[PDB]
Amino acid sequence: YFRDNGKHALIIYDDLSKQAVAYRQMSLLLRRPPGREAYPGDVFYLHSRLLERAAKMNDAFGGGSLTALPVIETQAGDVSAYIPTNVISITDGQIFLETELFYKGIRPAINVGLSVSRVGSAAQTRAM
Amino acid sequence: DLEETGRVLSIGDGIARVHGLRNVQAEEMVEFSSGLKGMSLNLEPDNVGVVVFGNDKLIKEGDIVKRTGAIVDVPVGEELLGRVVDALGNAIDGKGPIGSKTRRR
Amino acid sequence: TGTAEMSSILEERILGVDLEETGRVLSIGDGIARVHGLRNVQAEEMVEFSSGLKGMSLNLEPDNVGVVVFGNDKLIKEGDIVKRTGAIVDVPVGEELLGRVVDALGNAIDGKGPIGSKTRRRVGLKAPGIIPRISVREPMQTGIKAVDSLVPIGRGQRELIIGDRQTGKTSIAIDTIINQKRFNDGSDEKKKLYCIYVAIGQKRSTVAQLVKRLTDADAMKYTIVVSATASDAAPLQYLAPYSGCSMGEYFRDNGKHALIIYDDLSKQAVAYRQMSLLLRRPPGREAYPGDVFYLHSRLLERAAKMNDAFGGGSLTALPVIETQAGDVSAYIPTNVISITDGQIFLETELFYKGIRPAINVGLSVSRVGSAAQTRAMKQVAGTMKLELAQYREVAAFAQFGSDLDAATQQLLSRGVRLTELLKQGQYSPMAIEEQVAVIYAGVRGYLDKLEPSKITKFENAFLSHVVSQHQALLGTIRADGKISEQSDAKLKEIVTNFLAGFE
Amino acid sequence: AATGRIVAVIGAVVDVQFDEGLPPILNALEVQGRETRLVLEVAQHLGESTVRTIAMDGTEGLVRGQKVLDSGAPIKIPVGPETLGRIMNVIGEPIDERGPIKTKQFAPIHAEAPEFMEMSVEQEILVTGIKVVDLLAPYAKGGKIGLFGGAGVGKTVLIMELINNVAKAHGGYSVFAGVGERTREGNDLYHEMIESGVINLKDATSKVALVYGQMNEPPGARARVALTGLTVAEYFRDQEGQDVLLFIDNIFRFTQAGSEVSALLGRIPSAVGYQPTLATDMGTMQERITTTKKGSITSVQAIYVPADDLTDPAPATTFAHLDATTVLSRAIAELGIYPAVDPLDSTSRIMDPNIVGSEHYDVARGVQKILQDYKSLQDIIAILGMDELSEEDKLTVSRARKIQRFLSQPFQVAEVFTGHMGKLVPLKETIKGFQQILAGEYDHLPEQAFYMVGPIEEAVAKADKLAEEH
Amino acid sequence: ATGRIVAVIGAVVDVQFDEGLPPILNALEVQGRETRLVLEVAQHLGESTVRTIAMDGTEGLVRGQKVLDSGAPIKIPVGPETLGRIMNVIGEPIDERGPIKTKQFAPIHAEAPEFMEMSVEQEILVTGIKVVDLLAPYAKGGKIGLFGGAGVGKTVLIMELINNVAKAHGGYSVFAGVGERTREGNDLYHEMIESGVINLKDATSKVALVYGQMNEPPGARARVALTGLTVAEYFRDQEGQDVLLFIDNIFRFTQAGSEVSALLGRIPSAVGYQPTLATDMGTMQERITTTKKGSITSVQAIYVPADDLTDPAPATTFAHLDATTVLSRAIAELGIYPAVDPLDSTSRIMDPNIVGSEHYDVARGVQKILQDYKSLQDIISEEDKLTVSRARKIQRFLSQPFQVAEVFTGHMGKLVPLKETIKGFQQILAGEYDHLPEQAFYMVGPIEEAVAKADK
Amino acid sequence: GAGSIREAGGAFGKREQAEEERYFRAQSREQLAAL
Amino acid sequence: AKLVRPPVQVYGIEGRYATALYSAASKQNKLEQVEKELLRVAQILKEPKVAASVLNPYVKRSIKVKSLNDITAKERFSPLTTNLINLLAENGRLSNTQGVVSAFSTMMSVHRGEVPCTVTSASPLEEATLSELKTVLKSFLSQGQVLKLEAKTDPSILGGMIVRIGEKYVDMSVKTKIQKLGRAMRE
Ligand SMILES: Nc1ncnc2c1ncn2[C@@H]1O[C@H](COP(=O)(O)OP(=O)(O)OP(=O)(O)O)[C@@H](O)[C@H]1O
Ligand SMILES: Nc1ncnc2c1ncn2[C@@H]1O[C@H](COP(=O)(O)OP(=O)(O)O)[C@@H](O)[C@H]1O
Ligand SMILES: [Mg+2]
Ligand SMILES: [Mg+2]
Repeated sequence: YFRDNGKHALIIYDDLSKQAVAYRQMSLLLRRPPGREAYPGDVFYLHSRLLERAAKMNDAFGGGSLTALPVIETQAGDVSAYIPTNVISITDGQIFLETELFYKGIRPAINVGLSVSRVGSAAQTRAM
Repeated sequence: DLEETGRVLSIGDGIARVHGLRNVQAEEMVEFSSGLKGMSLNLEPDNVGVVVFGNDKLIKEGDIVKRTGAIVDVPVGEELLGRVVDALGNAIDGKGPIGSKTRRR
Repeated sequence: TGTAEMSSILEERILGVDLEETGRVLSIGDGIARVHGLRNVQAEEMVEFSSGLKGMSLNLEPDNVGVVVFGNDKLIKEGDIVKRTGAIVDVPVGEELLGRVVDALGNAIDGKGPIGSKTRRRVGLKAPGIIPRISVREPMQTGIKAVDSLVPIGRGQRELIIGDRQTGKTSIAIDTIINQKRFNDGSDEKKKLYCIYVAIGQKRSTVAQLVKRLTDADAMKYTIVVSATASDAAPLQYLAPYSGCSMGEYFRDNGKHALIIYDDLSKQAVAYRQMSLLLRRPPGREAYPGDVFYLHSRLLERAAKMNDAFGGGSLTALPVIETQAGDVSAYIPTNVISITDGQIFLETELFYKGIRPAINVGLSVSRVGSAAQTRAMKQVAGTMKLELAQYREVAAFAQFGSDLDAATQQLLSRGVRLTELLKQGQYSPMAIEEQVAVIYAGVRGYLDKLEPSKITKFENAFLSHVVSQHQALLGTIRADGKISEQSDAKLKEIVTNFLAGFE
Repeated sequence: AATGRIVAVIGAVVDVQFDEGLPPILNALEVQGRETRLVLEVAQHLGESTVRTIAMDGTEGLVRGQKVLDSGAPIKIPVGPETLGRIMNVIGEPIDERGPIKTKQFAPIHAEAPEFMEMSVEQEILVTGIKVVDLLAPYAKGGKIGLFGGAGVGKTVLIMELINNVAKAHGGYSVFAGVGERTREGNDLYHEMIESGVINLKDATSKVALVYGQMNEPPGARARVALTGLTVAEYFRDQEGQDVLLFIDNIFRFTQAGSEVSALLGRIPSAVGYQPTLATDMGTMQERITTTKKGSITSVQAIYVPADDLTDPAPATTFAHLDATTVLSRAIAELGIYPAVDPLDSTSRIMDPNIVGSEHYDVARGVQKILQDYKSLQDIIAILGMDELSEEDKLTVSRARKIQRFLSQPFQVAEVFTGHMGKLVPLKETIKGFQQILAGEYDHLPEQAFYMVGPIEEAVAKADKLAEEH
Repeated sequence: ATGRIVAVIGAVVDVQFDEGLPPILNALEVQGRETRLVLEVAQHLGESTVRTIAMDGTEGLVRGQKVLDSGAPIKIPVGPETLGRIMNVIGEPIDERGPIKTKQFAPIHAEAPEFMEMSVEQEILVTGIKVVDLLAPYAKGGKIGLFGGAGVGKTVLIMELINNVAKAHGGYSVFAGVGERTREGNDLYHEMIESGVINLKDATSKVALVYGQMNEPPGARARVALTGLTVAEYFRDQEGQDVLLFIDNIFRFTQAGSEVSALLGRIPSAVGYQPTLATDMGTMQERITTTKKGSITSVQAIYVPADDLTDPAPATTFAHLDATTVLSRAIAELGIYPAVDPLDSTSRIMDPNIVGSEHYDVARGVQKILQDYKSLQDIISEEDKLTVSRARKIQRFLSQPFQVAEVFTGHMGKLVPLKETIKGFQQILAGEYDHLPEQAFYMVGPIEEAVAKADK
Repeated sequence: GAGSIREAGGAFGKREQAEEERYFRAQSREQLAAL
Repeated sequence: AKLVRPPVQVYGIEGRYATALYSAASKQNKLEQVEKELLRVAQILKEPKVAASVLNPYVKRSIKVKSLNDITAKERFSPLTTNLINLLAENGRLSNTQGVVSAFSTMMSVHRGEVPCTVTSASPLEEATLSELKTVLKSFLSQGQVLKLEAKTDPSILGGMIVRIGEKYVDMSVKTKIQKLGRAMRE
């Protein structure tokens, strides 16, 4: 609604792993056949048709925007799991948080080695 | 009389699907026509799944399954001391039968 | 409920056609046709669809037939008519196929006309038993020094070329095919080897490049190429290895010797797994069917050495297997390693360390062994194998070897020299006597004083030398099959004088 | 034509029952009663006069009993010169808001692959201007290339750099197919091409056709958009003889799309959740992307590697369908080296001394050997430290680090990321530079002078400036 | 009873009968075929239909083809006439030497001996091999895992065990080639012919061969072990012998059972093995035991998948193994034959209450001195050179010349009794021969031959 | 398995990278002053 | 060949066999004869002796097929229903027989134009009001339609009437109105 009216909005999905779990429950109870880790076959579509709706519009359409900050919880740091890799392949970058960095005093525990912003300096102020 | 007796529909995977035994209880001991025994595991609207205590080679499709009316039980007592029995309480040491007066589920 | 309980069939039965030799497609999907009727069809029988496509009856069920389609699904619709052919699948065989590129059914795909063969052979015949065979006794020469010396192959063996992607497996197969030109040109008829290359699930461009490479080396006049490429139906990629095996069994049955390369069996197993999963057969480990080992084992047991009462012919098999990150404990690698008589193992680290062919000699094995060698290659390769085993034992001490005793340093030096001796260039197989001369120079100690980076150069120059001015000793070693004492002295003199005059 | 009714709707799978005239498999069906166009592609004949179909768009609002019309053919897209400068979707509709694509001919997106007699054995190097690619794994004119990489290693940047270099050094109707990738990236590529004159909005002399099915599309659209782009390129190759470039980003999505409908098409899963038909689907799609005797198609495909596996069935099945595979490593991207090409994992079929020459082959093999030796020496460095190696080992490590830095190259399309300016290095310049670093002609220059430069002259100049300032 | 094929899916055949449904495990004969096709009943599916696994290929089978019920499980010829012959899983000869003219046929499916037929105390099976009898002895009616494959003289040890059990005990042998390579089966047949263990001219053959080839369907490979076990069961229960039964390989028996269970649609268990893995292994192995008439001792070649000893197939096989003989190449490349690794070979009856105190103490001393010698070799003192000398002499004296090699090497073969082995190693450990040279013990029988070789 | 210590990114790969970077930054400072 | 689909649809084994019989009878336009014959065979098999004999799995299939042939020929049945029962006995779906009949029946119920009508009320309605109700509900249908009305009573709606005509549905119960007032006051 804000994106289409020239206004700018920000949305946080906290978190998408639990949405994937709920969708898996609905699908397994609808007797749709399970896939990897019992998740339905179209869980990637589930998250991509959602995360594609975050967009910056041009002037002819108002100039509004919608930023999306999806959240994903990994098990024991396994970034290679099904839903984590899906959402990583979808989004425009990741902010990786670590438990070792957290307990070593680095708070917020952002892993600057892995954390990437595919937009980068294109969306910064000149001083910054 | 399909209330105390049934006919084996299928046998395999250690399970016998039996047709009949309308008055059989869940977890009841049944006796096959070949001398083997089984336990009624799944009471279903149209059959009884029976866990066979023995080899499926001895049970054929169409065999008669009588019901013993007793939930699976074994002989107990002092009379078992010194005896070697199998899982069903039958003596396998050749010293004759077990003279037990009490059974226990 | 039920495949043949469709309302059309039931309505026709309620109303009150030949269902013996003819059937109707109940359903079609993903290359599987459920066909009504066909009550006289046999298991694994060929059938004809109305559009001209062929199929094979794999599932004979109480009310339908599961037919795998040799083509595209779009040409088959519900209600199409299926006819029996009355025969199990069979291919054409004979010497008429030498020089041709055919598909999994023996149909020419090179435009050079129809295969004018007269004999046909069933693709699913059983292998020879215990008695028709004899022990594998005569060398199958690959022309590669590492193979011919350390992993020898005999006529009748089944040696697996296994390794990760892009390691040099097809190159080993093609060098082996090119090598046999010296025997097929000559007059000795018991050394002639006819080759069959079965390509399963490859690009058509790859097979075109391979056929061009074999034509440039003049190796096509004795080679059959069976190609079931990646765009072919899974039934055709499943059937191509057996077509090639029947084409080679024609030679094995007539006192001749054939070599067959299945490149590769991983893709055939994948095609068979697809066909089985779509037929709703119970999947196992990695979704593979329960009889995939049976598949590859009944394919590979057909390579045999026959005794003299059955013609004395042979069929040698070189199956190829692609592992994923060196995982030989995967399902299909495990099966094929269990079936074969040894494996030539190729590595990526060896490849990029300059060792080409990247044959890992520690992991490679031949169970036939020295029985598949000549007396000269025996003489030199026993010593070479012992020395390379010692070098592999002490190799971890390298990069520190300068601070170790003289025995360790000598083991390291001899090992580096022999390792540099086993390198080879692509599409250039050597004769067995030149390999013997090179290994003789290597193991007798005429390379220890030389620098490693020079060894290759020596091995090249020396070779040219001994090919020009010492053809008599080469002919003697080749005709006698062994290094006689006179030949040993002549080799010693040649190598010491060349090294004395070498730069 | 034939008219049927929708009898089932589960997700993106629609079962349609026909009374008369069951349509063959692969036909396109039009759902009647919809404001936008919904095409259903027939996949299976279920018996009972019913077919199962995959929807090319969303299935929301579909009703059981809704009427469906048989087209009588597979999905047919406009082909011809008039597709150049336009963006079309999986079913051939223009999505750039510039009116209908008026061509004289339509082509079905499902066609047979070229025969064996139609193949061409000619191999000729296609110089790209990228040092690592030109040297260690050169591309071929009319060959299939393939770019492997995980998420965020540089597949998109590398494919845009290749677009820039080759497709501007080319005059032969390039084609780009966006398969299941980001829409922001598609807009960015469209406006880059409009700005750089490759697409011409007025004065229609553009030289690239665009086909886009992105992440928000259902699995059917993402599974057939690669075939739509392939069909445009096939028309350009066959119906004109032209030499064509085809850039597919990302082709993994194609395979992925299939998986997302497999269980709904009634198919027992295979390994890693993939369809049983992964290999044959990939083969029927990939065997059409090829150079024949009729014309040339140089294909550059980006291939996503899930979780950096490379043993996953999709990349592992794609490997055998290529002629020069370039593998992007995350470990090299973490070293700051870009492009992140893995020198010990990328392979070309024309890396043959009888094709490229003995000097190029020897330099490439020496680079790979010194990098493998560096890998081996890193363990001894880890245990002992760098101050305990024989001076020749230290020389090997130094030259290997210099070769690693010099393999990196600044891209024109990366000026926003890097800051540096782009370089386009010729083939012989690359060979000479690496030959000299291998021979030892720069053991005095520091290793940081070779990082992010063009030819070796720039390395010497950067070393001079570093010495001056530092 | 006559039925007709109603379904053919691979190696699974559904056969429908109209009267007298055959029990499970019965063999049925498919009619109208050039070669004998035998199906084995696995399940009763209902509606008078049974499901069966084929023992041969099913190509060319037609729905409706007649099938005869044999009335019993697969029956194989059993008797002394099977010795020296080769038969397949269904008992027909595959060596082209004519029919096997025994008087009786036995079904390959039989229950294990009852509880009151078991032997209540374990005895040793003396093989005449010094390293085996001393350090890792075999038990009568036990199972022995034979580790090590090609290049360590596995076939020579097999043939020597056959010869030695035939001489010392008068008990014949059966060899079951489960999943056998046809090339290696021909090789084994001819090595047995040359070494006299098989005799094609008179009735002095010592071993009977049963080959289930590697290119046969998984049912044949799952039942060939039972065929061999049935031959051995005849030799035990009808002639009171101490039979040897070789199973090569046992992992292939497990693999064939897993493939058969997967073909029948059963849900795989852990690592993909049949859910009935333990009970299949048990029903096979429990028939290998000592009864009151005789015994069957089984030597079984063990293959370990991925070198994982906790894999379900070895872990299930190891629950039945009474001993282990490890053939090492580090011992063969050292010069010792047989190449048994004396520190890795184990035995369960290596217990003072079973083999006695003297045997146990001699074996423990030998093993301790060999471990000490390994430790000392690691660091290459006062008496440690003496330990090195005694241990090298022990290593040499573990060697032995075999009779089945006399033709190839000339050296006479030695069948050392148990007492002579025990006392020879006891004397070497005490120090009675610390003056005799090192090579006076290499390739000799009893210690008297060592002193007679030291004289020279 | 060549280069697997650094490839595992453990406590030994990090110290290997630190050693290489220390040594070669010292060598780069030594090579730049002499240029 | 093209198959004639019944006006309503039934699924499963029974629905499939009923669709088959409906097509095969509408081709020969013999729908009412087979309707009465299916009622006859249903009344025949429902009799306990036959329902026990021919529903027995441990007696051979061919014997029960022969007995069904006997019982269908002896009672003067058309060839359509005759080979329909023969097909049911051959496939082994005899247990589904009644189901098939039921399915067929409801098909004919909508082929005659009979729409179900439920009129739930808190009390037994008045007969003249019931006639007026039937009259006005006639107007909810097209031509060739007839209400099959079953005015079951539920006293928990407290008044009014809940009418369902096929799938059309009016909820005039007073309890619905009171719940709407409650939701309106609370929201
Ligand atoms: N002995 C050699 N010397 C030099 N180069 C070689 C040698 N052998 C192979 N190569 C090269 O290594 C590359 C890969 O070899 P090849 O394709 O034959 O093996 P492959 O395992 O079958 O590959 P793929 O994974 O595509 O099936 C080829 O370019 C080949 O030219
Ligand atoms: N050639 C390059 N030079 C500098 N940075 C790069 C280069 N390639 C990639 N990157 C960085 O890595 C990020 C990922 O870019 P991208 O091409 O989208 O990778 P991929 O498509 O494989 O996920 C980029 O945003 C950029 O920050
Ligand atoms: Mg290859
Ligand atoms: Mg990308």
